[PDB]
Amino acid sequence: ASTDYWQNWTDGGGIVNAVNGSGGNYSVNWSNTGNFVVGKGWTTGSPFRTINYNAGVWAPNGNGYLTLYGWTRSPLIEYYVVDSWGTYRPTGTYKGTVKSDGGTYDIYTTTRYNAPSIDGDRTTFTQYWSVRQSKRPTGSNATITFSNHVNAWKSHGMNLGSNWAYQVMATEGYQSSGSSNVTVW
Repeated sequence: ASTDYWQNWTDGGGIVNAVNGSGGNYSVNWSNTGNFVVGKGWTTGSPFRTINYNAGVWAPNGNGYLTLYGWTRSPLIEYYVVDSWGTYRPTGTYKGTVKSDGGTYDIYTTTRYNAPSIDGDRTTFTQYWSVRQSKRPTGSNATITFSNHVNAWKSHGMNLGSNWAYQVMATEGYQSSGSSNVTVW
């Protein structure tokens, strides 16, 4: 089922070379970056979507995340289902775990302050995380049964907004270099 959204954002730091590839495919070559988020997915997220991806290349050189990534408004939430990462495993306030798609994920919340949102405002907002406890193998088809995360998050008072923004399978990087090549459907 096809993606209709191209997420390609950089804070401008270093070099973030994103290729909007065929269909749900994209790749990113980055170097000496600030923060950036690139991915393919859907203009409107769903708590029911089953995201399929195949990360043919997951090669962060330093800090990057291979993560479902999206936003809601009402409330404003930036959320993650992190399947793999580079040198740094992201965490926050531990809530519990959720088992989904043969992985165990820790559930975290963080808050961002003085931080740009989807909507451009430098503001405050909460992040919801599922972060796999160990890195998911990459290079084969993988599913993120997002509903599992949604249900688990709900159980920990992490309610998503009623207004769904985009929902992408993303490469996010912080202060790093690397390569990714990911296909999403």
